[PDB]
Amino acid sequence: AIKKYKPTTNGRRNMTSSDFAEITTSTPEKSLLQPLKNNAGRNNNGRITVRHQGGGHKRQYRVIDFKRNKDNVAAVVKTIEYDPNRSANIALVHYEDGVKAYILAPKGLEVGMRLVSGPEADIKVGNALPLENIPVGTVIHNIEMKPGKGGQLIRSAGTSAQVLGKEGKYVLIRLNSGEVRMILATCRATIGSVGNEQHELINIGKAGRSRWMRKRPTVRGSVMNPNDHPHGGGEGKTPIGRKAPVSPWGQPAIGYKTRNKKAKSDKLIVRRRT
Amino acid sequence: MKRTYQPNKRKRQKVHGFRKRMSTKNGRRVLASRRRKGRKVIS
Amino acid sequence: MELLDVIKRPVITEKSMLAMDEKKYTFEVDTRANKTLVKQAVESAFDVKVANVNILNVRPKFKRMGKYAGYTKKRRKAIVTLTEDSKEIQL
RNA sequence: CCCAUGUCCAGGUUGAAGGUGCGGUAAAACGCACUGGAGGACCGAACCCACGUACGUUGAAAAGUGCGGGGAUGAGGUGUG
RNA sequence: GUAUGAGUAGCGAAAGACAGGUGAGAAUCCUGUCCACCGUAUGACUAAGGUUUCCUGGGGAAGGCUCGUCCGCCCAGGGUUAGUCGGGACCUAAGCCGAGGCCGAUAGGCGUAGGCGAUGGACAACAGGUUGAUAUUCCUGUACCAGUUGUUUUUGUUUGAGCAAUGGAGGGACGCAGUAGGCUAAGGAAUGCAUGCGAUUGGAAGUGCAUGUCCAAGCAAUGAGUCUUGAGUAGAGUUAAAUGCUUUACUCUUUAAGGACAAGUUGUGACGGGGAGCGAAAUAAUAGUAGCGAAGUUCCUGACGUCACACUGCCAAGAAAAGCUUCUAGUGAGAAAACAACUGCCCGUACCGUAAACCGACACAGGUAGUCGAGGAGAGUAUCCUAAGGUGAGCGAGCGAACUCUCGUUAAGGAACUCGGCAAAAUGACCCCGUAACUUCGGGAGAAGGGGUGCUGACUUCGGUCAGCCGCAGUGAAUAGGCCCAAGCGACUGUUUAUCAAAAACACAGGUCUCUGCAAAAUCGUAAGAUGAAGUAUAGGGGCUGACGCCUGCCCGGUGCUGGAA
RNA sequence: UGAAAUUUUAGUACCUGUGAAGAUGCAGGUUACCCGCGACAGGACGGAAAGACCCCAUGGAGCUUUACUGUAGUUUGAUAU
Ligand SMILES: [K+]
Ligand SMILES: [K+]
Ligand SMILES: [K+]
Ligand SMILES: [K+]
Ligand SMILES: [K+]
Ligand SMILES: [Mg+2]
Ligand SMILES: [Mg+2]
Ligand SMILES: [Mg+2]
Ligand SMILES: [Mg+2]
Ligand SMILES: [Mg+2]
Ligand SMILES: [Mg+2]
Ligand SMILES: [Mg+2]
Ligand SMILES: [Mg+2]
Ligand SMILES: [Mg+2]
Ligand SMILES: [Mg+2]
Ligand SMILES: [Mg+2]
Ligand SMILES: [Mg+2]
Ligand SMILES: [Mg+2]
Ligand SMILES: [Mg+2]
Ligand SMILES: [Mg+2]
Ligand SMILES: [Mg+2]
Ligand SMILES: [Mg+2]
Ligand SMILES: [Mg+2]
Ligand SMILES: [Mg+2]
Ligand SMILES: [Mg+2]
Ligand SMILES: [Mg+2]
Ligand SMILES: [Mg+2]
Ligand SMILES: [Mg+2]
Ligand SMILES: [Mg+2]
Ligand SMILES: [Mg+2]
Ligand SMILES: [Mg+2]
Ligand SMILES: [Mg+2]
Ligand SMILES: [Mg+2]
Ligand SMILES: [Mg+2]
Ligand SMILES: [Mg+2]
Ligand SMILES: [Mg+2]
Ligand SMILES: [Mg+2]
Ligand SMILES: [Mg+2]
Ligand SMILES: [Mg+2]
Ligand SMILES: [Mg+2]
Repeated sequence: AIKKYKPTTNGRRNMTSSDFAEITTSTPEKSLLQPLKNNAGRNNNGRITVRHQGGGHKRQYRVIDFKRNKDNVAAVVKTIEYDPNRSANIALVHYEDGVKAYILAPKGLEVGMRLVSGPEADIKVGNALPLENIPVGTVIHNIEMKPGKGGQLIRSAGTSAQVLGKEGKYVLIRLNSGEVRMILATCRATIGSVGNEQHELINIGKAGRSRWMRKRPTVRGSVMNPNDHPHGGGEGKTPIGRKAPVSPWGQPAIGYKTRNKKAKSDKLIVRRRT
Repeated sequence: MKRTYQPNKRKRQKVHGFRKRMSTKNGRRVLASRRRKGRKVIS
Repeated sequence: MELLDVIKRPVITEKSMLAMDEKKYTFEVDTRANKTLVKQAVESAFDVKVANVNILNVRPKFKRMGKYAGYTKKRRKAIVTLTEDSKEIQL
C-alpha cells in the first residue's frame, strides 16, 4: 500500500511512499546479480549526452527472464522483491529442474503460485504464451517484438495491453499509450497487469530523494544566457520571445513530432495516439 | 588558500610522460621538437 | 654476470668494522646483482659457508666542484653474515 | 560536474510511524500510558562555507587575520585512482 | 650601471632572566636554574610530496630580514640491512590499451578476446634491547607460511592410494541508522603494595610527602556469547560425469539437536625482559654510564575499540575477480605424518611531515589525507589550568609624546549618533515554574516572562528537604540565545558570481503541456559506436510554472504547430 | 640591517594681476638669517593607470533577428545499387 508520513518537517511535510506490503524479503539471490556502472548521461566519449542524470544510490542489475525460453517445465514462486532499476517489483521462481530465475511479478501473484510456458500453457497470470495461442480481450504484459529477443514493451508498473484481433501472420494489440499496432504472432507475452499500480501516486517531498533516484536538477532555459539556450537572455524576467518554444538545440518543444516519417513500422501501426 | 600545483609523481608521469607522448602521434612531434631544439629534458 | 665482477670492493667504515667484529662483512656489489649471487660469489671466493645476506642500494649523493654539480654513482652494498664453524675473511 | 573505491562527522537533545498494555464500545472510531527511535529535525566542537565589521590594502598574505557568523546524518565534507 | 626617496618604511602575531663556559669577539651559540607558552596540541605514528635537508667532525666567504663562535648554509666523511611491514612474482573495479575486426579524405576513431590498472579484496611475527645516525628489517629469545634433501613410521601399486582442473558448484560478498548487551584497551591514579625521606616558615612520625603500582606474537585449554532447523525418500537438472551444487513434491524434528563462528580469559612463552630508584673505577664512564634492582593488588567508571552489520528497523535496496572448500573429468606410482638440516627473489626502508624540509617566488600569521590524542570540573575532542612530551617564535635597548591599531573602564543621559542601532554593549550553562496570536495540529517554543544555583551540619531512601554561615555579587573566573510586534519576497533544507553582489536570483518536491511503440525520441560523433538502458508510456526526453490551500476567466482573427485534403 | 613607488634641472615664499583663460618659477609690491627634528595634509591641476563616462575609427569581439548571403542537419522527389 501507500504510506503517508506525518508532517514533522517541511521536507517530510507532504511526502508519501510505499509500505512495501507486497515484498517478502530484502534478500536477493547471489547468482542472478550483475553490477552496474552509473553512466550519469556520459558516453563513450565522456560527454554528457543525456542531461539531468547521475549522482544517486548504488544499484545492482538483476538478471530477468523476459524471454521465457523454457517450456513444459513449471516454475513456482517463492518471493517478491524490490528492483531499483525499474518501477515494478520482481519475483523469484525455481524451475523444477533447479534453475533459479527472476521474472516480472504480475498483478495478483502470490507465493507458491505455479507457472508454465508454451502453447499448452493455460490462460492465467504469469504464464508466457505466444500471441498465436492467446484469445481476444485478455490483458497481457512482457510483450516481445522479435521472437527470442525477449520482452520489450509492457514491463513497467500498472501497465496493461490488450489483444484485440488478428490478421493472419500478425496480431492486433492495443498498448498502454492508446496505440493500436500489428505485432508478430509468434511473439511471447504474459497475462495480466504488471504489478504495483500505486507507484504513480508516490509524492517524493525531497529534492534529495530525487537525487537518491539519480535525477539531477533541471535548469530552465528562460534563465540561461543566449549562448546557452535559445530562450536565454533578457532583462528582468523574459517571456519566450520566439515562436515554437525549443530545446537547447533548435528542436521545438511542443507539437513538433519526432517519429521518422520513413519508419518501416508505419504500415504495422494502425491507430496511434502518441 | 589552495594552489594549482599539488605534486604527484604518478599523475606527472601518466600525463606528461615518455610513454604517453610516444603513444600518441602528436606526442611524437613534441618529443622530436625537444630534440630539434636540443633539450636535455626530453620529457 | 660473472661471480668476481659481481663483487667490486669492501666498505671500510666504522659501522662496517663493528660488524666485522661480529662476523658479518660489507661488500660493494654490481648494482644489477642478486642476493643469491652474492652468496655464491663469496662462497666461491673464500671457501667460507655463508649464513645470511642483506642488501641495500644507496641513492646517488649530490656533489659539486665549483660551477659544476652532479651525482655520485649509485651503489649496492651487501652485508654477508657468516656461520660459526667457518673461517673469518681476511681483508 | 561525474565514475569507481574508501574514509570523517565530539557530545547532548527532541521524540514520527509501528508495536504493546489499560480504558471505552455490542464491536469499533477514539482516548490514556509505555516502548520505539524517524528526520534533506534541533543545540553545538572538529570539518566545510564565507554574513557583517574593523584592520590590512608597495599587505604576514597576487584575496588574508581578528571579533562575532551559517551548515554540521546529508542534495554532506574529504582522500586516492 | 648608479642615484632619489634615505640611512627612511620594514626587520613577518607570543616571555624571557641570570650565572658560568666556549671564544679574537656573545642579548642571539652551549650547559644549568627559575619563569612563561602549547597540550583533540605548538605532543607521538604515518601516506603523499620533497629527495640528503639525517649523523659525526671542521668552518663563518656568501644565505639566515639583526648578530652569530651557530644552522635545514658551506666543506670532508658516513648513514637507509625484511621469506612475515607496504608494493610486485596474487585478484580485480572505474578507466586505459587492444591481436583480429568495424568505420573512416589520410592521420586515425571505436571495440571484442586478452591484458594493464587500488583508492578495495587475499596474504606467514613480536617482545624487548642496540648505534652517532637503521629497526616488526640488526641482536637475543620464541614462533609462523611456502618449499627442498635425508632418516624413521605408515600404505598403494593400474578392481589404482594420492594430486586434481581453465569445467561444474559454494564461498569470497558488502548499504544507512539505532540502541541494549558482553569483553578489553584506557582512566580514576581512588585503595592496598614496594621504595625513598621527616621537612625548619607557625604545625605534623601520621588517615605525613613523593614516585611507581608490567609484558606480547605463537602453542594449549576455555569461552561472555552469536548465528542457523536438520535428516530421509521419489525425482529432474547441473553445456559431458560427479559421492559435490541447485531445486519440485513428499514424511519426521524444530524450547531442541547437530553444524559453523567468536571478542576475550587462563597457563605457557616467562628462572627471561622491563621497571622506581641506588649507581663503578682505570674518566671523553672527563659517568649518572656500565651495572644492580623492589612490588606490580582491590574497588569504581568504562568505551560504535572489538564481538559486529551480531540484532532491530528503514528504503534510496547497497562492487566484482582471485585466493579458499568440494566435485568429478583427467592424471597417476608414489604419497601422508614425526624428526634433523637447509632455501626463500625484486622496489621502498634515512629525515621533514597541522611543517623553516610539501604547495604558496621567501626560514611567508595561508593551505596539507588518516591514526593515538591523558587529568580536575564538565554531557563533552567545548572551555580554564595542568600531565607525558615539546616550545620559548632569527633584531633589540629605553622613553612611556601626538596620532594609528588591538583592548579595558566611565559621572548624568541613554540612539538625541547615523543613510541605517553600523560597531560595541547587554542576554548566554543547568534545575524548576510558566509560555500568546496563528497553525499545514507537526509546530510556534529554548516563545515570552520569572525564580533558584556558594559553604557547613542533620535529613532522607539518596533529589529533593531543614537550620545555620559568609560575601556587593555564589554557572562567583573562561566557555555557551538579545527579545517581541508587524509588513513584503521566496514555501522549506540547499546552490550561486574562486578574487567587490548570498539575494526576492537558481534548484526543489508538486503541477501542466508536448514528443516518443523500441534499432525508440533526444544527444555526442564524418561514420562505426555509445549514452538514453542492460530502461520500455505508472519509462524517458524537452518547455513552462514552482510546497500547501481557493483558483487558473475570454480570445484560434494573426504567428507557429498538428492533421487534412479537392 | 636595509627597500620601494616617484624623480627635466632646481639656491622650490605671499597677495594682486597677467598668461593655452586656476603660477613656487612672468610682472608689481610685500614678507622672509642659515641648517634641521617631530606632527598635519591646502597646493605642487601630486603619484599610481596612454579615461572605463563622451565622440571618432569606412576598428574588434560576443549576442539577437521577419538585415544580406550561405551552410550542417531535417524533409520530398528523380536516378543507381
Ligand atoms: K592497497
Ligand atoms: K580535555
Ligand atoms: K492560428
Ligand atoms: K598636501
Ligand atoms: K559584430
Ligand atoms: Mg542570468
Ligand atoms: Mg541563439
Ligand atoms: Mg520585464
Ligand atoms: Mg528571450
Ligand atoms: Mg631491501
Ligand atoms: Mg540538520
Ligand atoms: Mg548547529
Ligand atoms: Mg581539510
Ligand atoms: Mg561576499
Ligand atoms: Mg621621510
Ligand atoms: Mg620575527
Ligand atoms: Mg581546545
Ligand atoms: Mg642537522
Ligand atoms: Mg648576517
Ligand atoms: Mg653541524
Ligand atoms: Mg580503444
Ligand atoms: Mg576485460
Ligand atoms: Mg618549625
Ligand atoms: Mg624511520
Ligand atoms: Mg623565522
Ligand atoms: Mg555613561
Ligand atoms: Mg536620528
Ligand atoms: Mg551588530
Ligand atoms: Mg562563569
Ligand atoms: Mg511597501
Ligand atoms: Mg529561500
Ligand atoms: Mg539557507
Ligand atoms: Mg564574490
Ligand atoms: Mg519561476
Ligand atoms: Mg583650469
Ligand atoms: Mg592667476
Ligand atoms: Mg619677462
Ligand atoms: Mg627620523
Ligand atoms: Mg595624476
Ligand atoms: Mg587615451
